[PDB]
Amino acid sequence: MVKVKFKYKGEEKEVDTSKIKKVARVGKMVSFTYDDNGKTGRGAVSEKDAPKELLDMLARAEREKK
Repeated sequence: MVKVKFKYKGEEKEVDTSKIKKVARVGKMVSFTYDDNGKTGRGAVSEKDAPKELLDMLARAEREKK
């Protein structure tokens, strides 16, 4: 039951992992881009506050990059 619970426009918003385009990483937060259709959906959530689901999508990027 663990999924991305990022904060959109100052409010909790949930999005299926199936609608995930790119999961980038800036400083101490996670700036990913999900497919909301209407536009380039962008979500931001603290890495320590990142749900297992989204936290696993980062481990495959901070091992051969960072």
